[PDB]
Amino acid sequence: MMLKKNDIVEVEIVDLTHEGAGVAKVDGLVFFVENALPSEKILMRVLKVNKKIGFGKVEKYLVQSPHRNQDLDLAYLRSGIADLGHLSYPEQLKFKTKQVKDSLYKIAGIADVEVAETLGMEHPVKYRNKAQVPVRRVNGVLETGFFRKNSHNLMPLEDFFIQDPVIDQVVVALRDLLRRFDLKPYDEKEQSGLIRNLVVRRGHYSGQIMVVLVTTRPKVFRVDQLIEQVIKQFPEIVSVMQNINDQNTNAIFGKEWRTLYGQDYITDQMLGNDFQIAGPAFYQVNTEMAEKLYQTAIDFAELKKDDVIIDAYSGIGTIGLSVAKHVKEVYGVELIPEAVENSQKNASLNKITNAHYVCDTAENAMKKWLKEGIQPTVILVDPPRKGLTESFIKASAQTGADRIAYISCNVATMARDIKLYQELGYELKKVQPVDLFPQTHHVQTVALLSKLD
RNA sequence: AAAUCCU
Ligand SMILES: Nc1ncnc2c1ncn2[C@@H]1O[C@H](CSCC[C@H](N)C(=O)O)[C@@H](O)[C@H]1O
Repeated sequence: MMLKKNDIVEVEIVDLTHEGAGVAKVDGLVFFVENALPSEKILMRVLKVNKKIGFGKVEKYLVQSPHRNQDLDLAYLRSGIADLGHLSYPEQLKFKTKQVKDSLYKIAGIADVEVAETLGMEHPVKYRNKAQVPVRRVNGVLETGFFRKNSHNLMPLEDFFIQDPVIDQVVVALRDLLRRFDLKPYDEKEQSGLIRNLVVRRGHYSGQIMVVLVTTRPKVFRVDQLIEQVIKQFPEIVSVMQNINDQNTNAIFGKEWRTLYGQDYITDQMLGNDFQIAGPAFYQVNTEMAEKLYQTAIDFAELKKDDVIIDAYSGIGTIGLSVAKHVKEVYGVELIPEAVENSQKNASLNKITNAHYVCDTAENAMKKWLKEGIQPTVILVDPPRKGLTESFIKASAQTGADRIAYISCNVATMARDIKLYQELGYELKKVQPVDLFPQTHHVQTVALLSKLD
């Protein structure tokens, strides 16, 4: 047969993609059906027929999965912020464990290495310490909410499910004040309006709140009066920042940062020590599981008093300063000035005078450290989704480091980079996934690579 | 490809 647009066909889902979309096969075409779990009988409406693949919609459910979550509140967030909410939490952990095993095989050619089960939350809800929230006009009303997948169409929402309840109350309180003061929301198509987004970071243990008003222009009309109101409702707001982003882009922040009130940072704890976090600086969104993520990497590293650690992709120096008292030297690198400046202050704040940072790209610092004659025994790395470059992997091999711990939020690039480490004499010993992002497709992973000879 | 969604 020859399928085409708006044809209803009975199919069976036999797999999930890494992003969470159901996979079905009909006449040599791999169809990707949204909101469809494995072993489900459905009438699939064909959306777009392609050369080798296809795309579909569930027109009717004939048989649903035993592992389906019927929660109506999570179903609203499926095409968006909680794209594995419709799968039950035990199976999310099995799914993410499978993704690490499948990716290490398909990319790296590895089938005989320990990938233990994913360490999940006891209560997998209300976890995010940061929350980026766009502001838009919906039916002539200023609304805070979330975009649907593959769009900038704002779905208004108050209860975010996966975010801190206090952050939800702050963004709802900010929404009301933007309505009250009559500040115009940013229209993306028209290129009109002031208030683009709202970023609200809140410490997991401390509870100290930052607010960032992302805007098109520098001038915000009656902002000091608007700031004065949120302090009465939420005294824990130690800082209110302003970011200016005049360009038309999917990216949130522009260049110019300003301090409208109080500090230019919040303070929050991880493990024993305290850490100052700036607005543009990175902070692990799930502090509870990030502590378990670090403690896995720290135990995997098998640290000694005479070890020399490299914490590449430092951020605010959470991993490095957590182990600096238990080792001889700690060397870190971080591209963003605001993050590495926190990192230096965090070392001083916790009486750590052996944490030596540099502001550069990771590959550049490794070339310098290799040239100037540093002798690192352990290499801890925690890059973004894109992962490591070939320069860094080759340079880090030439240092003659005993162990390398790879923390990642994208197994695809991790499996690619591990494949190159195997070519330069580093065997992959252990792997341990940790669920930093419940109710979503994203998988955090730690991986001990140990050297031969 | 840049951060939970944010083509
Ligand atoms: N080429 C590069 N070299 C070094 N750092 C980079 C980089 N590209 C991005 N980064 C930075 O690396 C950081 C990754 S997140 C840092 C994780 C941190 N150690 C923690 O666990 O808290 C970000 O702050 C990002 O700005």
